[PDB]
Amino acid sequence: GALDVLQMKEEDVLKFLAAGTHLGGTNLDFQMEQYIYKRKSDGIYIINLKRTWEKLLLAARAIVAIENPADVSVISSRNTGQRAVLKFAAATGATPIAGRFTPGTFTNQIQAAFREPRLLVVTDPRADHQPLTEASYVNLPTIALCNTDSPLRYVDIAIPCNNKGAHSVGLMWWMLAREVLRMRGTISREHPWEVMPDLYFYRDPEE
RNA sequence: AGCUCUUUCUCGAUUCUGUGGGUGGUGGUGCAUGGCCGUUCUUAGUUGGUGGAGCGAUUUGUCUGGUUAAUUCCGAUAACG
Repeated sequence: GALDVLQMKEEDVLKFLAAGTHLGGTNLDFQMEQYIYKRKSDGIYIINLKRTWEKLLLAARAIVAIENPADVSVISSRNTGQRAVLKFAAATGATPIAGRFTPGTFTNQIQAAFREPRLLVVTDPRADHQPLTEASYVNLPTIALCNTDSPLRYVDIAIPCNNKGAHSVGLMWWMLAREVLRMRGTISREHPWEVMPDLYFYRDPEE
C-alpha cells in the first residue's frame, strides 16, 4: 500500500540483505518473471525486494480476514521450516503440521486426522505438493513462499523469496507473524518487537 | 413244509373275497440332492468400508530395498483403519 505507516524501513532492508533473501536460482519460470530485477554476470537471478513487501502485506491482509484463528493451517515437510511453522503457530493461533502430511487428511471424512480449514499456508510449492493438489477438491484458498524456479499451479498469493534453506526461511515466517500481529492491533507499528528473528532459524552448529 | 392229494376231526367273527389305497426293497440314478471324507495345496495365501485413478471390465491399499520357516518384521508410501 502507499501509506507511510506501511512503508518498508532501512532496518528491515538490512535484515533482508544479511539473510540472502534477494538471491534466487540459476533458472527462472515464465510465471515468476515480473518479480525479478536482473540476472548477474555469474548465472544467478536477483529477486526485487519491494515486490516481496507488497505480496507479504497482501498475504497478512488475507490472514487477518479470518474470524477464528484455528481455521488457518500451516505446513512444512522440509526440516528448515519445521521450527519456523511451530513458532508462527505459537505467536498466532493457527494449526501446524510438521513432517509427513497423510494423503486424504482434507478429503477422507472418516479419518482419525481429518480436518476442514478456511486458509492454507505452505513453505515450498515443489516439496509441499500433496496438500496443494488435495486443496483442489474442497474450495480452499492458498498462500506460498516462491523461489525463481517454483511451479505456480494452485497458489493464489505467491511471496517472492529465497526458500532454499537456513536464515532466509526462518526470517520470512518471523516477519509474517510480526505484520499479522501489528495490523490486528496486538503490537506496535513503531516500537521494536520482543521476539528475536534467530528463534525461527534451523540448526546452526551448537558449540 | 398239512406245500399239495385222499380222509374227517378242530377253532369261533380275530379272518376270507372284489375294488381303491398302502408297505417293504444291500432295486436304478453320486450327472437330481443333504451329511461326511479326499484332493487342488504344506505352500503363504485371501477380503470389505471410507478416500484416490479410469467411459469401462478393473486397480491401489496387498510395495523398490533389507530380514524371516511365514503377506514374519523393519521401513518406504495416495492411502487410512
